[PDB]
Amino acid sequence: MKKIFMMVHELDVNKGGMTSSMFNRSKEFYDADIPADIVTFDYKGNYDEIIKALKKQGKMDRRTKMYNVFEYFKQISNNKHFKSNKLLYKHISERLKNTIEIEESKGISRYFDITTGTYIAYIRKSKSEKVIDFFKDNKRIERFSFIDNKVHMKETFNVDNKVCYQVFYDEKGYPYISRNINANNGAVGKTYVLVNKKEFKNNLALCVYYLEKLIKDSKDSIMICDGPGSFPKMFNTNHKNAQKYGVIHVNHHENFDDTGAFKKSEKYIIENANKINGVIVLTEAQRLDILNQFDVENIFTISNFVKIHNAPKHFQTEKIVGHISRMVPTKRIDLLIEVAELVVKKDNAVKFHIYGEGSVKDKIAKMIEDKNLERNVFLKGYTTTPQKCLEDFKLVVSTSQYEGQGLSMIEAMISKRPVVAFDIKYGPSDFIEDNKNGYLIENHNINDMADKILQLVNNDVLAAEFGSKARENIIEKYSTESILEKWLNLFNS
Amino acid sequence: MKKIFMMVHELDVNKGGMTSSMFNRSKEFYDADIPADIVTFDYKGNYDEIIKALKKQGKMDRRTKMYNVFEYFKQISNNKHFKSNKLLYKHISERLKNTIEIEESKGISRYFDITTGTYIAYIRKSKSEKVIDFFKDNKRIERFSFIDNKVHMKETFNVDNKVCYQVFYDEKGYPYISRNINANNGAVGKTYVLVNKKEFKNNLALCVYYLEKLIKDSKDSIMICDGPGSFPKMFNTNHKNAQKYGVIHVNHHENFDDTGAFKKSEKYIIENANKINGVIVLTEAQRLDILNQFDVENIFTISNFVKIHNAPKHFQTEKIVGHISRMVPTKRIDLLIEVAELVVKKDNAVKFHIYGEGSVKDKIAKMIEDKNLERNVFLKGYTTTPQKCLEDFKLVVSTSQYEGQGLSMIEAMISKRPVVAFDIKYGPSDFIEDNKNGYLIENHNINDMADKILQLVNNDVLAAEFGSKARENIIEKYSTESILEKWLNLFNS
Amino acid sequence: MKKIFMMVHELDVNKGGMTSSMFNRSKEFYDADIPADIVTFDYKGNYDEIIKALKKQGKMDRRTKMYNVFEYFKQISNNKHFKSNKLLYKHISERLKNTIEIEESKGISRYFDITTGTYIAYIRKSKSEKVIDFFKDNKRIERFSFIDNKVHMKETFNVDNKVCYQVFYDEKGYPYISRNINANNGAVGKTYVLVNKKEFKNNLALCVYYLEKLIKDSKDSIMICDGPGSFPKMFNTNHKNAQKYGVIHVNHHENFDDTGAFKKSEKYIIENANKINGVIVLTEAQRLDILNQFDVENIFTISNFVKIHNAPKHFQTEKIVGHISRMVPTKRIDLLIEVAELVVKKDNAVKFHIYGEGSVKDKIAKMIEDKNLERNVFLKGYTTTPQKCLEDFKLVVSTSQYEGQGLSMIEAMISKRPVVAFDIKYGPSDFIEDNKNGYLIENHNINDMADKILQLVNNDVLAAEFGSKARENIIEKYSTESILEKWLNLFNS
Ligand SMILES: O=c1ccn([C@@H]2O[C@H](COP(=O)(O)OP(=O)(O)O)[C@@H](O)[C@H]2O)c(=O)[nH]1
Ligand SMILES: O=c1ccn([C@@H]2O[C@H](COP(=O)(O)OP(=O)(O)O)[C@@H](O)[C@H]2O)c(=O)[nH]1
Ligand SMILES: O=c1ccn([C@@H]2O[C@H](COP(=O)(O)OP(=O)(O)O)[C@@H](O)[C@H]2O)c(=O)[nH]1
Repeated sequence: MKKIFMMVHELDVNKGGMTSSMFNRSKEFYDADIPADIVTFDYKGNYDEIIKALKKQGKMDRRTKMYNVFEYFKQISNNKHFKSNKLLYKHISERLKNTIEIEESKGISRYFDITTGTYIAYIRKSKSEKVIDFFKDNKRIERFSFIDNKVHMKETFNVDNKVCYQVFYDEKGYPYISRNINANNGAVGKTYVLVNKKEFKNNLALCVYYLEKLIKDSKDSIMICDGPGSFPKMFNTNHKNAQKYGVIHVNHHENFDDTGAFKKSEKYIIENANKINGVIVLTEAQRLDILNQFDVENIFTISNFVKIHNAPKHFQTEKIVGHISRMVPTKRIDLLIEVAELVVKKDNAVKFHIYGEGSVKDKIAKMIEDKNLERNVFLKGYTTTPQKCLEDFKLVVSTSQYEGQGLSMIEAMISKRPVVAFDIKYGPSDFIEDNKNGYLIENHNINDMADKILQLVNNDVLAAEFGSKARENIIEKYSTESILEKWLNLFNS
Repeated sequence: MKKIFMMVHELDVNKGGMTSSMFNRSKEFYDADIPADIVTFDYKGNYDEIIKALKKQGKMDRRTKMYNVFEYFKQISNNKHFKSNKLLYKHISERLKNTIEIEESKGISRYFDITTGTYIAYIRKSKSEKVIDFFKDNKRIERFSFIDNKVHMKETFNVDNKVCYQVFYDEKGYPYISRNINANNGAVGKTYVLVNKKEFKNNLALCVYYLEKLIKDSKDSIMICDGPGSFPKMFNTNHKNAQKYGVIHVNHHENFDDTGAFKKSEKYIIENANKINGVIVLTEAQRLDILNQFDVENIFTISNFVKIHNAPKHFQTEKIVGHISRMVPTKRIDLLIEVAELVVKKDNAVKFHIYGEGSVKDKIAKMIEDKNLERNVFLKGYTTTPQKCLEDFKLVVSTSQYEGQGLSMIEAMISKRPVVAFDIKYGPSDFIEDNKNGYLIENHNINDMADKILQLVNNDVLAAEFGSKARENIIEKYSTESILEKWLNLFNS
Repeated sequence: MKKIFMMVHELDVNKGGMTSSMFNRSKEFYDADIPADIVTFDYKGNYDEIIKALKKQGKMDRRTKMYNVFEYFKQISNNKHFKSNKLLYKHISERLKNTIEIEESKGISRYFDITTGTYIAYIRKSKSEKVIDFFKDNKRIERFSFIDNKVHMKETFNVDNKVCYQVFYDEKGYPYISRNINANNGAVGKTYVLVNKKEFKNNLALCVYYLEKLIKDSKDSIMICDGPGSFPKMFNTNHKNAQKYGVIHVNHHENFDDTGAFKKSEKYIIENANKINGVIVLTEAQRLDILNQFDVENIFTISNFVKIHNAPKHFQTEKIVGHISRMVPTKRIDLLIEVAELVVKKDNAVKFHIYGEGSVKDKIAKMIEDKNLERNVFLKGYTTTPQKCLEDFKLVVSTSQYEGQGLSMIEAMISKRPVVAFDIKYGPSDFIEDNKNGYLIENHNINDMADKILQLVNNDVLAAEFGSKARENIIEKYSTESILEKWLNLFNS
């Protein structure tokens, strides 16, 4: 009776392909009678609300549990008291005594001392959530954060109005964990679990202790580490019999670097491959590269499980080119904008839909206006229904520079939509068959990409034939049966 | 029934020609049955004391009222309470409890905690005024400022011992206004009028609201803006029928600049000339310059009203050269010192009297010592009786670089004293007739100025003849009747 | 009936030759029926413990008293109260109320608020001593320092966690002195003697007042200033009849300087020589140099009194080279390490013993490892029995660059151990007779020093003959009778 634990720093709604990956892998293992659950190492007051959201959308399976370090201690504390922390509420109440109130917006109000004139507090009410900012010498010193009129967290601020210390309160209002935050970089330093009256060097120390308490040291206990930052938390555990795996979801080479350097985190995972049960990469291509560059052997290729949903009823006849991604520098949407310009200047009709949000969103938006493509290129924002958006596209495009495998492309192919993409490390090459199910463009060759988009976007028969062969190819190469078989081989060694 | 409101940031005793200008214009309009009053936008605890002073000296007419934004709210607050703010005094009292006192000077005493040794407060008593500086962690945190044993203001200090917040107390000790001060530049940010429980973006916001409440939106209501910084406070009012005028009291070109740049504030006043009832300049010369440089028409020349006092009984026979001015860089007293040196080296007898105070005072004082003119050039300090000092001079001199009109020169001419001055923008050219009532020296030609001073300071008949024709010329050109006529034309349009 | 007062900033255990010098001079004067006592100007909680230590070791004579500025005021305060400062202890007690404790090491524990989670205090217990660090907004604000469960000092900290203010408590727990400390340089600013409710500009001001109160203005009262920094404290006293002497214990030229510059402090002592009773130097050599460089006459040569202890029973036959010094840059142990390398490369047998501690200790330790002399050169750490260590050496060496006289060398010679040293300013030249009782090596000539060490360390007869003539020479030149005679001549003038 095996039981899996998938480590990631945090879970959220706007999240990329790594979380999509974990959720699908969780579903697939639960279907194989192995409970795969997620472990997180961050504080979030509204975690319950988030899980409810992720499960409603169908993104997260209902079966999958989410174990969290703070919640484990909040639980310990909840059960230690019976009466409410009335004292803390009186403490906050007392601070706002002889006060006059000045209104700003709706929820927003500032409180001044009736007798002295001193600025006392700032309160921002928002239905469920409320925030109280207390002041000393006209500078903010603390912030009491509430959810459903109950205090959950307290942050202390420095002279630069930056957090330097946090306190977390249980369901009864009692402090269970408090921790120093480095104001400069925002790094979590000394953690103090108040409930068990024990101190920790930092989150790594705390989470190692957590994992050692959460996971049984059985050979039937499996730790999978998806988050690269989370790796040392798994690596440093005293677990002698428990299985330890590390999954590398990205190109291990340092992004935008010609010096032949590697990503710091990934390098550490790769170097220590032999000291654990195995390091997993998505493409056989990346496996070879890693083996040829490093003196390790424990590297295995296991692709992502593919959710083979049913393909749309009809193909999109209208000239619509799609792109569903995290809006980041490596996805090179700037080059997609430059390709779009070449396309529209040869054919006015074609429309480009760019779903997603991120860092580069504003620069690309500004880039659209200057190039005068406001009527041709639209930033449709983050979707929660990618499958639905895919119906509306004639073809999908990828300007992405670096990739681990590229699920967005796989997803498009599954929903009978051909992909036009730059042949990069790693993934496009693996699933795309140039002039059969899609186009594999030479990396950075924006002019040739633009031409092969015009070719496909005007020929409705090709767009239909390519999209069909694309779905066929994914079902073939990425069979859920064969992928699970690869995992199970590792688990039984 | 017209009523005028003259806007200036503040009123004080040491003040220059702009305040002298406003007071005289106030007297002149009151004599024309139009009440002209002054509006100020700054906090001063002792304002009443200052007005009493200005009215005693005869500088300010007894009829003229001074409306002030803070006093308007202090008034509102005064009337809101009946009992004294005994609580605030107990708050200050309590802070100095188990304290020992150490003496420094007379009024000066420091207070230490008897039980702990902590530095508690610094108190400086001075007959009517008292200041209490409170400390936290051996650093000053607040200053309670008192007048006649009653607290009027409280300042909060940062880590750099700079004011970052102010609170103002009424006649009963209750806080009415509190405001954030930018510690770096000393700029007034968020103003909170505690009495009316309303917040304002800053002093501009607060004063716009004030003016809208103070001034009736009648066509018989007139706003004159003398202070260039005060301009936006007048400009931004919702007043649809009230008349809006801007007076430019200085050379609109940027001081000490060869790039052809303009004074920031003046540029804004000038540019928006057409959007208001009119922008007023003192010289017809400046009017032309402004019209030839900017695309506006609403520029009018109205000189200052001249107080034609009676001229002294006798002329000064003794070799005494005078100068009455704000001691600033534009008045170029450094060049006067260099001229004085040329004069004394040709004639030992001549004495130079330099009344006034300001920025450059110390540098000029140091400059006198090094040039060895300690026995010939004397810095007589600020006078409150310029008319009296003028009796003692044979002639008056002006090294001033930039000028709006130059009243000090006009004043000298009225009191039968010829003026030797650099022909500059703007004013000397207008009233001085070279070799008739004075000398108009080529700007910066210190050698020729020195020569024309020696000429006049040795010839007692010329100094007498010039001074006589000078008084005649001012009575002629600057008739109070004609000036008031110009104003009244604008008001009735 | 003469009475002497020897000024030095502080007394401690690890201390160099200046304190050794003062103690011996104290013993010698007490033997001459003149009580010579030490005056100190620093705060130390454990001073009594230190004196007990110095007197047990026999370093300090039992007769010699140590007058201290803080102790004088602590005494004043002790006698002002009868009941204990129970209030202060309640104040500290109250601060640690609703607190939970977290353990770090043994003594080390941190305290958190049970109701709020705020970090309250840090306590480090150590048998007699205890330190309590209080916090505000997760930053340290104060430190209560205790000895035998009684609070003696309180330090206040800034935002940079640096001391900016100190408070000292008497034997009853009452504050007697409080003072501002410049956080940047650690300089003592405004001193407030709380007991006498009087303020002082700084320690200089306070100590001048102290000395004026401690020392009677009699011609039979003598002030000797050994500490160069302490000089102004003696110089600024209103004493009209009391005798004032300044002793210069070092080379007056600025260390590591080719510009011909002088030590700032020493320069001031030397320049003001004529304004006091006399400036004392140790070598007749330095006297001449000072007289030839400065326009003063009041410079006198008086050597240190030499403690002529009995020489060891037998000479060291084994190849052991010794060095007893403060480990500082001027002692140039880096060159001794370079000499040791030359010696060991010619003779493997020889061992080097380097007693003492200081600045350069770590660099020299690192230097030993790299040169591969870990088996030949050993850093034996600070000794409290130099006489005992001297028995174990065949010869002693000096690489010292700058010196006043160099007692460590004299000490070695007294205990029949020849000295191999660089001929420098000042001292080696005076007592060493090259090729008679030791070797005088040309300064920096490491190769020749190494050769003359090998010569002496292999010839057991020479090492014996030199060491014998060395003891003879010190007894001869540095007779306690003649030295005391020089002092007494100054005192009776
Ligand atoms: O508007 C949306 C909605 C969802 N996703 C999902 O995010 C994943 C992105 O996968 P990819 O392989 O491209 O990796 P990543 O963007 O994390 O680098 C896919 O499953 C998308 O469906 C997205 O990026 N944008
Ligand atoms: O010692 C004194 C006393 C009064 N004033 C008055 O300040 C005004 C200065 O006028 P000016 O035209 O020179 O303009 P400003 O100095 O403000 O630039 C005159 O009315 C002076 O009488 C002065 O400057 N110095
Ligand atoms: O391990 C030890 C023990 C004691 N001392 C003593 O410190 C003095 C140093 O004297 P020196 O003349 O060399 O002057 P300084 O080191 O103060 O410059 C001598 O009396 C030593 O016995 C030392 O330096 N090291």
